[PDB]
Amino acid sequence: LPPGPTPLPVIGNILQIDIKDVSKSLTNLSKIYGPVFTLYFGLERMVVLHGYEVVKEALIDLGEEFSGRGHFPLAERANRGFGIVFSNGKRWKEIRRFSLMTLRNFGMGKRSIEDRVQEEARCLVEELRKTKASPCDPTFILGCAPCNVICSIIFQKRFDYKDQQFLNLMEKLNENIRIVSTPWIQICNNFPTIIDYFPGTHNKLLKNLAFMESDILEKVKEHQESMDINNPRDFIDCFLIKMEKEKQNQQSEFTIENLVITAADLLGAGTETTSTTLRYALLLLLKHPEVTAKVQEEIERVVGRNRSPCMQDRGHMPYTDAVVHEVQRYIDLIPTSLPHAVTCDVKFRNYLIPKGTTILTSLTSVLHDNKEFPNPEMFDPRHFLDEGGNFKKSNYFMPFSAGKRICVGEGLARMELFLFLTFILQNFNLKSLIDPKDLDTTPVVNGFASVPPFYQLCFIPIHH
Ligand code: HEM
Ligand SMILES: Cc1cc(C(=O)c2c(C)oc3ccccc23)cc(C)c1O
Repeated sequence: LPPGPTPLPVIGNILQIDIKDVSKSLTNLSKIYGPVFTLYFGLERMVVLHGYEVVKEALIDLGEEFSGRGHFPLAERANRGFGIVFSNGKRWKEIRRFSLMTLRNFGMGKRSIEDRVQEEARCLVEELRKTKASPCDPTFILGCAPCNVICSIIFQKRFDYKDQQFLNLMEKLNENIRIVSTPWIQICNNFPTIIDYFPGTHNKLLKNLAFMESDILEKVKEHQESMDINNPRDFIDCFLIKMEKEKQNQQSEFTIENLVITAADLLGAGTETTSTTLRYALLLLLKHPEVTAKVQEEIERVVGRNRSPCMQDRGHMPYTDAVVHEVQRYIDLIPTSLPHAVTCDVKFRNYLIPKGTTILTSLTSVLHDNKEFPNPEMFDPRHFLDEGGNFKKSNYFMPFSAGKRICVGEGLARMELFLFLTFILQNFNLKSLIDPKDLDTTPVVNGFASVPPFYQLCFIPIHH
C-alpha cells in the first residue's frame, strides 16, 4: 500500500483536506508522499495519482485495470448499476459501446449530430439578439443550448426555450447538480451511515431522478409505438431497435430500464459540464479582448460573412482551436475527474493496490504542469501553439480524462464549444460592464467542479 497521512479513528484524513479546495489539498499532499499516496475518508480508502507520469501509467498503460468506476453510495442508490457513468463489468462495456457508436456523427439516422448543434447555435444566437445588447447573465441561455442539444440527440427533436417541460428538466437538473456537489453529499458517499440519519437531501435527489426518469420512460413509450426499424430518429429508436435484435438472449444488457437510466446519465453528463465551460469561455474572452479580436479575425478569414461556421473549419483555424483548449486546460472543470477503481490487484509501483480500491486521479496536476505548460496559472492560447502559429497537441490535455473511461461526449462537447463560441463571436462583440482589466476570472471550486464568478456582459451585434 502507498504511503500517506495516518487517519484518525472517525474523521479519517479529513483534517488533511481543505474542503474549500480539495484539488489544491491533494497537490500539497503530493509534495510529501509523492505522486502515489493513500487516504481515508469515512469507510472509503483511496489512492491518489498525482502527476502526469503515474496518471498515464495507470489510465493508459494499465487501462483495463483502472477501467473500474470508484465506489459511489449515491450513484448506486439512484441507478443501482444501470447506465454508463456508474456501471461496471459486462454491463458497462455493453452500454458504453452502443452509446459511443450511436453518438457518432452519423450513428443514428440520416441527420448528422452536427446538424443539431448547428441548429441550436442558430437559436442560441437568435436568443442573444433578444437581449437587445442590454447587460445580462449568460448563465441561463448558455445552459439551455447544451441541454437542448442532448434532448435532440435522445428525442426526435429539441424543445423551445419557453416550453415548460424544458424548464422543469433544466431546473431539476440544476437542483441535482447543486446537491451532489455539496460537501455534505461528499461526506455521505464516504460515510454511508450518516445518510440514514439524514436522508432528506438524498431523498430530494432520488425524487428528482424518479420524476425525470418517468417522463423519459413515457417518451420511450411514444417511440415504441411509432418506431421505424429502418429509419431511427434518435438514441431511443436505435436502442429500441438494438433490443429487437437481442430479443433472443435473456442476458441482453439492453432493457427499457437501462435506457431510461442511460438517457438520464447522458442528459446530466452533458449539460452542466458543457454549460459551465461555455460561460467560463466568454468570461475569459471579456478579460482578454486581444485574444477575442484575433479569433474573430480567423473566423473572418477562414469563414467570412456569407457562411456560418462548421466543424470542417476547425482544422483551418489553428488559433481558435488553441483558445478552446486553453480555456479547458485553464478552468480545470473537473480537478479530480470521476472516481476510478482497480478491477483487480495491481502492483503499480513498489506499492500494491488491492482489487476494488478507489483511485482518484488529479487531472489538475496534468493540465497545470508548470513544465508542459509554462505559467499554467495564466490563461494563454500559446500553450497549444507552436512557433509558426500552428496548433500543437499535448498528451497533457486530459479535461475529458483518459483511458478506457474517457468522456463519451468528448467529441460532442468539443463540437459544441467550437460551433457555439464561433457562432457568437461571428455575430457579436463582447463588451463587459466594468473594465476588462478589473473583473477576476478566478474560479470558485465547489470541490467536485470549478465554477466561474458571477458576471454580466453585453452582446453587441456586428453588422459590417
Ligand atoms: C466540456 C464538457 C465536458 C467535460 C469537461 C467532460 C469531462 C468528462 C470527464 C473528465 C469524465 C470522467 C472520465 C473518467 O471516469 O475517467 C467524463 C465522463 C463522461 N462524460 Fe463527459 N465531459 C463533458 C461533456 C460531456 C457531454 C456533452 C456528454 C454527453 C454526451 C458527456 C458524457 C459523459 C459520459 C457518458 C461519461 C461517463 C463515461 C464512462 O464512465 O464510461 N460528457 N466526462
Ligand atoms: C453527479 C454526476 C455527474 C456526471 C458527470 O458526467 C460530470 C462530470 C464527470 O463532471 C461534472 C461536472 C458538473 C456536472 C456534471 C459532471 C454524471 C452523472 C450521471 C452524475 O450523477
